[PDB]
Amino acid sequence: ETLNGGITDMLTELANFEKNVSQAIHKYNAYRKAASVIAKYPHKIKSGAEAKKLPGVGTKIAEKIDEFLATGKLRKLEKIRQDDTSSSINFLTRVSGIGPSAARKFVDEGIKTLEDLRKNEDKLNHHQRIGLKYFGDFEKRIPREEMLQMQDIVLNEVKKVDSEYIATVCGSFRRGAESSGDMDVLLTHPSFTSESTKQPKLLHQVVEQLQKVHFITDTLSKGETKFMGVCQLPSKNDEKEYPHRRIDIRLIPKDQYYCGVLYFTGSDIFNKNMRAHALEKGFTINEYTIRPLGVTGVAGEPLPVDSEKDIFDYIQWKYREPKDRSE
DNA sequence: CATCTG
DNA sequence: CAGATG
Ligand SMILES: [Mg+2]
Ligand code: NA
Ligand code: NA
Repeated sequence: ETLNGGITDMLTELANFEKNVSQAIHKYNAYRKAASVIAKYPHKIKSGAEAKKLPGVGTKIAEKIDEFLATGKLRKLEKIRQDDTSSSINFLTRVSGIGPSAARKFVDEGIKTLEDLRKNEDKLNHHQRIGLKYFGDFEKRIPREEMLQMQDIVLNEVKKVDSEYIATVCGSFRRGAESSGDMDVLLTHPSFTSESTKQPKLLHQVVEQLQKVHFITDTLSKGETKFMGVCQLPSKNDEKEYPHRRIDIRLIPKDQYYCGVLYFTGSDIFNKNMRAHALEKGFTINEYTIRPLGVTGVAGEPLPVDSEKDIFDYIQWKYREPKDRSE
């Protein structure tokens, strides 16, 4: 946790770089388990050879750890922290919609910058376009003080369109957090489920409304169950308008709301532990359901959940207010 | 995993 | 349809 920090970090840099610049998935994937194992490792890795000793730890990584341990640095690491090529790929990628893949093309075309992008607004696709347009706003965290207003907003519109809607804002916002990075609303309706054959309108009608009233500004992607967009709190009495914020809306069949809701609320850490315990308690958990774990090895059959309560109960656990779902 | 591009 | 993104 700090005993092998630098090690795990450099390894991180290293891995990262393989996947993103080079297309080195194998290698990349290599650095990964390695930093993972050295991570769990209990003592102070005083040397390469010592580390080698670990699974996932071969000759090259060892060699690396050595140089690093021997000197406060790594050449290759330093060669990579320079190379404008490597750097550009790390940056272009900050643009929502631009992945590595793309980040590569652009560079090999000479687009290595924000300006490069603007000038070449043509090569960019819609999502990337927006992405570009809101670069700044996209990076700005979301203070709960807005979050509350936002939520206040979605909730009132979802309601008006249908009394039967059930909206929920998950995420860290849901978990207490003072600021979040994007709004994520869970959504269901009684009239939509596991079996029930579809109802796209279920998702579209609302989406509409939100943009009706102008909360939704752009559309990144809008499928029949997942909508990815841009929103923004109405700038009051002109002087101070709000940043544009990322937001996603997802339709969920009423029969798996809470698991989805539970799940989305996180944290990851709250998850696993929740997951792991459920396993003990003779169960199974994932995004949509909870299943009584048979003995023959495994087994399914969606136990019935009417609230986050119904879940905990199942695994016979202490109901956790969203706040305390931290770890 | 769902959506989009081309 | 593969392949990319979030
Ligand atoms: Mg968040
Ligand atoms: Na990106
Ligand atoms: Na292939």
